[PDB]
Amino acid sequence: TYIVTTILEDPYVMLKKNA
Amino acid sequence: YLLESTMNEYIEQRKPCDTMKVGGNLDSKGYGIATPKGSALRGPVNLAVLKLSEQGVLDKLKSKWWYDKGSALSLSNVAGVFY
Amino acid sequence: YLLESTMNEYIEQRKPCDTMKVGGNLDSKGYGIATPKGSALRGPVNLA
Amino acid sequence: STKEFFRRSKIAVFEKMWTYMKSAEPSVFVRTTEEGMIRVRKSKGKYA
Repeated sequence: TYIVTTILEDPYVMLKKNA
Repeated sequence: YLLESTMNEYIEQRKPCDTMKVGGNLDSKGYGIATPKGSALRGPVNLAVLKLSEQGVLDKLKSKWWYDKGSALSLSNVAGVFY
Repeated sequence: YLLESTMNEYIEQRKPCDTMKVGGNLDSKGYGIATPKGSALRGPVNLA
Repeated sequence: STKEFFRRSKIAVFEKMWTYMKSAEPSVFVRTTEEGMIRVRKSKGKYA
């Protein structure tokens, strides 16, 4: 398993409510 | 704020939607899946994106994540004659 | 008149400036330098 | 069946209607048809 690097940006990547 | 049209449209639809996109687009471009130069994932990722695009998956994801977000005169405007 | 944005812009910038572009662009494309299929000038023209 | 039809719908209009109904306050839903009938009759044309 390798790392898919990403960024926090709506609506692309969000932390779920109660992450 | 000068930002990408995609984020702009998304925000302009979100509550309290007190923002608005003004004018057209200053240019045209696109987002691509990146890989380190010389990667072994370069070809499979390209073909995966082509498959996702030709199968309507990207349009559906876009539509799901963007579109689905969605009297009497008072004393204030006649106070002059009262003054 | 439905025409290309570049020509529309150039015209709207010149007298008799009584014409104007309305709205955004219906699509996105570009001009290219063409050559006959199988021409050997294709590569050099692209690099140029 | 009507609530379940709206919940598992995939049509844009019906999905929009479901998203509104699920997050509407006070609860738009009712417990019986008579309840909805009286709600429309006593909402003075503000309940569909």
